[PDB]
Amino acid sequence: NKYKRIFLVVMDSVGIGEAPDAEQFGDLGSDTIGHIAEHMNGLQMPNMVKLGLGNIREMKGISKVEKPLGYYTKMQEKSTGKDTMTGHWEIMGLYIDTPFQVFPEGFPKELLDELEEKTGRKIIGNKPASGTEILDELGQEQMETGSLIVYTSADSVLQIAAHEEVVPLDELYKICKIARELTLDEKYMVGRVIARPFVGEPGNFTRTPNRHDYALKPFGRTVMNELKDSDYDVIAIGKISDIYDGEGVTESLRTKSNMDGMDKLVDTLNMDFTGLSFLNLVDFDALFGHRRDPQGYGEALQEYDARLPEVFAKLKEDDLLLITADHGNDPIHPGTDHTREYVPLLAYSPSMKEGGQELPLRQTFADIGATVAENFGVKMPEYGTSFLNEL
Ligand SMILES: [Mn+2]
Ligand SMILES: [Mn+2]
Ligand SMILES: [Mn+2]
Repeated sequence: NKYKRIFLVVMDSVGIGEAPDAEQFGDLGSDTIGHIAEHMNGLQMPNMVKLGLGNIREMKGISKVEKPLGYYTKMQEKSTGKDTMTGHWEIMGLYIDTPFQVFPEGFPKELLDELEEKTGRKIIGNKPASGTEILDELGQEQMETGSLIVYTSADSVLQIAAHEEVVPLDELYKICKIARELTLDEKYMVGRVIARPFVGEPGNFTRTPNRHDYALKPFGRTVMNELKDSDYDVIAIGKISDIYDGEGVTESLRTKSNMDGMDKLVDTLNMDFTGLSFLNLVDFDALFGHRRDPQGYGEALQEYDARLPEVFAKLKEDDLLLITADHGNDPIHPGTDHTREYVPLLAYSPSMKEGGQELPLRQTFADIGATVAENFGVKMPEYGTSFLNEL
């Protein structure tokens, strides 16, 4: 193996400017890092700069350097959708024709009608909402009527809330499995069905730890599957395991924040493994992009950058570090949805003694999977062109 360990970091939703097909998605003008850099009056990201972020594209506070630490370029998304599953599935060697849907106006009547017909229960709510808002609004009616609170977020999810003392857990889970079958339909294609059980009384409702998720498996066997099948380590950090429904994962580390995510990356740097360490830093997307909060997003980016020098210090000669994103989510953009953007790509190993150079633009996110697969000598994915030999 050219590299004994590869650390792949997805900075979730950290896009680097509208893609060539951005207009199809109503994403003209979108620019995640660039708009944040403008809002911050110059983003402070000196370590990403040293890696060559500005060499990809110069933005306010983010300048090109003469001798970047590693190689740099950006990636274009080939799959139809701009959702998380699509992006991560593509990263790991797939092509996804059928996009996952989001529901800012609630779910179609046809879907809810069939869910009622199959469960024998009424559905109330049907809108984007946080767990707190929806329970305070409809938790009491739920208790009194035995109906299901169906809701969504800004992402591709269908959430079903029911009081544990009115609707038994096992019944909620069966109901969610029914919902999961019905949403395997391109008209209503949801990334994840989530059981949201809760307890308490009006004005004092709390969601319980008895949450269960029903995800779809990736539409094909991934590079992670092949690594795992060839006895390599695949260490998933944060929401990575969930995103792939555990496929190809040998170990999973749960995280609570971006800083916690970097702590777990550091933990894996301290592990004697051979294979892939795969982190998702989700806060950018969940807390800032979807909430159209450029200030929070800017701060989170700076907090993330400040953690990087410790990572640089722990990388060995036969380690490779990959930093990318899975789509854009421009916090100065209409609506609550993601943005169709190029993603940055930085590829760094301390073995790169004279620094890096520009890579050709990656025409699919699967170039990452392909590079990973070639490095470890496993079956190459159907999609993607490895840049391993360029490094
Ligand atoms: Mn848009
Ligand atoms: Mn994402
Ligand atoms: Mn999202």
